[PDB]
Amino acid sequence: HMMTEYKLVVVGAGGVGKSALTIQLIQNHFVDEYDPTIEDSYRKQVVIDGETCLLDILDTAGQEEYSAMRDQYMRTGEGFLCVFAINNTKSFEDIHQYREQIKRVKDSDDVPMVLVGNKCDLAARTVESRQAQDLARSYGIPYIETSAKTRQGVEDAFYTLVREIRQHKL
Amino acid sequence: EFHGVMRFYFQATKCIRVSSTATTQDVIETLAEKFRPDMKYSLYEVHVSGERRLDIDEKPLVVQLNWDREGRFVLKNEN
Ligand SMILES: Nc1nc2c(ncn2[C@@H]2O[C@H](COP(=O)(O)OP(=O)(O)NP(=O)(O)O)[C@@H](O)[C@H]2O)c(=O)[nH]1
Ligand SMILES: [Mg+2]
Repeated sequence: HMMTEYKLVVVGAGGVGKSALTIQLIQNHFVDEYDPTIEDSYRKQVVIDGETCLLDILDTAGQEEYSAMRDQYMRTGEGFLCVFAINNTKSFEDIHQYREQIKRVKDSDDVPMVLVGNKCDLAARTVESRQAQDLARSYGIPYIETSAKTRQGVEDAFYTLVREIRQHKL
Repeated sequence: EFHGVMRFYFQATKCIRVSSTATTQDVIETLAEKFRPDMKYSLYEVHVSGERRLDIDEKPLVVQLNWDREGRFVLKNEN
């Protein structure tokens, strides 16, 4: 119908696949090396549910030593892609810490999010699919299993977030 | 030797930890590999007072902390 802009912020622990997911969506390319991110920004225009969406994607730092100005980009963000790795139970538990910080920045319980489980191409799963479903349903957000190595669910994860941002777009 | 974070704009935005010893050539090659593998670019400091190009042996981290200067580093390409 109309042109819309969405500010997506990718959020999660280090080595979880935040950069690899974002680069897959922007460049259709999988990054191999593990380069710890500080704050990376991207812009890409797509069509979601029959409307052109200007997506402004902000890939953020997972390492706490690289995440100084977290409060400022959590203010500017409209939706949050909370990524964990299914082979890393620690990054799954950190999700609640990111969840609460985002609710404190926006100061509301109604913050659009999408829970993302990455590295689904690996067989060494330590987080079952139902564990994340309980956490997602307890938050009231969708859960998407993605693989940045094979592009699985990458488009669905970001597009679902856009649909989650529309629910609170005024 | 110390490290600091620097923001770079290009046409979209990257913040990276840069060494006190990193030259402009190393920074450009780092930014080029971060978005275009198989790696000619130039780095500019931009203020409201004017623009200026950094030399190859120059250290952008030391240039940054030399700034009443809302300067911004920009990566550019002649292509
Ligand atoms: N098998 C597999 N490896 C992945 C996947 N996504 C990322 N990786 C790998 O995991 C490592 C971390 O990737 P990265 O995107 O840097 O994670 P990050 O969340 O951005 N890290 P940081 O928080 O430091 O910026 C890299 O070696 C990358 O190749 C995935 O879906 N599957
Ligand atoms: Mg990264």
